[PDB]
Order: sequence, then structure tokens, then C-alpha cells
Amino acid sequence: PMFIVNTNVPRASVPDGFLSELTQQLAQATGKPPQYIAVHVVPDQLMAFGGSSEPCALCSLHSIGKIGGAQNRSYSKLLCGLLAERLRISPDRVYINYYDMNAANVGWNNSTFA
Amino acid sequence: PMFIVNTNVPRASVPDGFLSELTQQLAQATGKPPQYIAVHVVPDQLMAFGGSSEPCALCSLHSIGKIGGAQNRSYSKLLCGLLAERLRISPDRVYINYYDMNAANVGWNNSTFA
Amino acid sequence: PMFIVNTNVPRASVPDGFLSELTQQLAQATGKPPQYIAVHVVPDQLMAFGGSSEPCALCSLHSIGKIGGAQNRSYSKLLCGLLAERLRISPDRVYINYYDMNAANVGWNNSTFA
Ligand SMILES: COc1ccc(N2Cc3ccc(O)cc3OC2=O)cc1
Ligand SMILES: COc1ccc(N2Cc3ccc(O)cc3OC2=O)cc1
Ligand SMILES: COc1ccc(N2Cc3ccc(O)cc3OC2=O)cc1
Repeated sequence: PMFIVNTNVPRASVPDGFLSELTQQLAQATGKPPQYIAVHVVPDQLMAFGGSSEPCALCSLHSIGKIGGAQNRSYSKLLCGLLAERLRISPDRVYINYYDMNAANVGWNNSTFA
Repeated sequence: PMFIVNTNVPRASVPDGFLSELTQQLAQATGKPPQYIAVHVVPDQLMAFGGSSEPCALCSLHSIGKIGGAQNRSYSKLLCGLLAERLRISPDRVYINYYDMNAANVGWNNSTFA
Repeated sequence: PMFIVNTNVPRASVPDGFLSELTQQLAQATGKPPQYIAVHVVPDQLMAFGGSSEPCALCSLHSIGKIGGAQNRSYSKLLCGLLAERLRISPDRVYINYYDMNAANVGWNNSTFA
């Protein structure tokens, strides 16, 4: 999987361990081993959510399978929990876009997963 | 909805008011309530369009519905007009990717919109 | 097409001309005219891949058609090759997400394609 977070929280307020925490927790939640999981956090962003510039996050989670109605409901609890605790973002200021990727449309190591 | 703009124009050329203006204009264009609209502007990017580094923008608009042939033409006129007037970007150096998101694939506040 | 690379390698490590090279090589690979190819490179990112903070990249290639099984394997070879030779990123630390876009969902020049 690949998990991306864009946030207006400043870089100094992103804990140094956050990437590693996300990687480990996503491995558990998706059932995918952590060596396959990539995480990207982008702080200091110029953003607004409902017209307000209080802390917020726009995220995406891409996975080959392990995406669906029930699974996505669970991931949102996990990820809102993490963003709330580590970045102090209110969970009603978090969007997460979920993407079920076809293996043919994911490149890696000179090839694709198809 | 959520609207993201990535651009090579400098941060100082982004008007005060710009995020609020996008929020309001998108509320009106989509009919969606402004409290659920997120906007994200990323200036100072290293970009090329047609191999040229003149002002350009790469954007995305995600919505649960309100996406399609005619609506997307209307959004493009709206949003290129805004990028031209406020950021001085020529409409032929703007791409906007539209995404009709399934509600089950949009997480918010410990759940999804499904 | 549009091609986006996010990487933790420093800005100084991106060689002069890299966005021109990507534009030219993507024109040859996709058959699309270079004047319509957009490229966006984002260095100095906070990222991890498999829990390691060693050089890595997360990319996307969007195209209206010219996306599929064999074509994507060819794009991955090309692009991993360039990231390795120009940015010194190991191909096994690169993910590329491929998107076949509907023309009606791509805005440009105050309208959309068809
Ligand atoms: C070999 O096992 C695996 C395990 C996980 C994956 N990956 C890696 C991956 C990369 C990009 C992306 O958009 C989604 C994505 O999701 C997966 O399931 C790929 C192969
Ligand atoms: C008032 O109810 C609403 C209004 C708007 C929405 N949202 C929010 C939203 C978030 C992420 C995304 O990718 C798309 C998206 O589109 C919507 O329609 C959801 C519920
Ligand atoms: C010369 O005519 C052309 C050449 C290329 C395109 N484009 C531009 C483009 C923009 C955004 C995007 O997500 C995909 C995309 O793919 C294309 O094929 C469209 C028309």
C-alpha cells in the first residue's frame, strides 16, 4: 500500500516517528507486510476545510485489494485516531480517499505487479 | 468536494482570499455545502508543461457525484478563469483531473460517506 | 499525459534538464505530443518505503488511453531506469501508479477533452 497525508500542520509538529508508526499500523490493518508499505507526509500546506484554516488533512490510501465498504470504515477509525493523537487534527477535518488499484496499474522494480 | 492546485507560480502571487474564493465558487458550482469543501493550493513547484516552465497548473477535483461531461466543462471554464485572473496562468497550461468518488471510498470522521 | 514524482532525494540531486528529459522520453513512450505532456517533480519529501527512509519515489502517470498491461511494464522499465540513473533511486524503492483517464474527466483550456 501507499498512504499519503497532506496537512497544514507545520513540519515541527509532525513527530519524527510518525512515518514508521503509520507503516506498522497500516501493515496490521491491511494484512500486508510492512516492507510493501510506503508513507508520505507533507506538512506546512496552504489548505482550507469548510472555509477554515484550522488544522486539517487530506489523505489517500491506495492498495491492491483490501479496499471496500467495511474495510474503509475501519481504516478511517485507525487513521483519524493516529492523526488526532500525533498531529492534533480534529477527525471531522480529515478526508481520506481510498483507491483499490489493479495490479497491472502499479509499477515497481522496472515492471508491474500484474 | 476537494480541490487541489499544484503550480509553479510563487507563493507571494497567490492572493489573500484565494482559498475562500475557491471554497465559495465550488460550493455554488457543485451545489455542495461549503462546510464539506476542502481546497489545497501548492505553489513554488518544479513543473513543466510542454517542456516549458512558463506558469502552469496541475489540479484535481474530487466529488461524490456532480461529475460528468457537461458539468466538467463548466467546472473547467470556472476554474481556468480563476487561475487566469488570480494566478495569471494561461488556460492552455492547466490540466484538471476530475474524479467521481464512490461514497464508500471517501473516509471522514471515523467512517465513510456511504 | 501528466507525470508526477515525489521523492525524498534533495533538490540539488535533481540534474539540470531532468524535466525536459522526462517530457521527451514520455513523448516517445506514449506517442503523445510533447507539447501536451506535463511533468512535476517534488524533491525533499518526508517519505518512507518499507519503513526505510533511504532514497525512494512515489509516482503517478495519467494518460488518456495508452495505459495497459504491457504498456505499463514498458513505462515502469523506462521510468525506473531514469530515476535510478538520474536520481540514484533504486528501482525496488519506486512505486508508479498508472491511471487511464476518460477524456471527459480531463479539463484543459476552459473545457475538457473528448
Ligand atoms: C507482493 O505483495 C505486495 C503487497 C502490497 C503491494 N502493494 C503496493 C502498492 C503500491 C502502489 C499502490 O498504489 C498500491 C499498492 O498496494 C499494494 O497492495 C504490492 C505487492
Ligand atoms: C453534506 O454532505 C457532503 C457533502 C460533500 C461531501 N464530499 C466531500 C468529499 C471528500 C473527499 C472526496 O474525494 C470527495 C468529496 O466529495 C463530496 O461530495 C460529502 C458529504
Ligand atoms: C494533442 O492532444 C492531446 C495530448 C495529450 C492529452 N492528455 C493530457 C492529459 C492531461 C491530464 C491527464 O490526467 C491525462 C492526460 O493525458 C492525455 O492524453 C490530451 C490531448
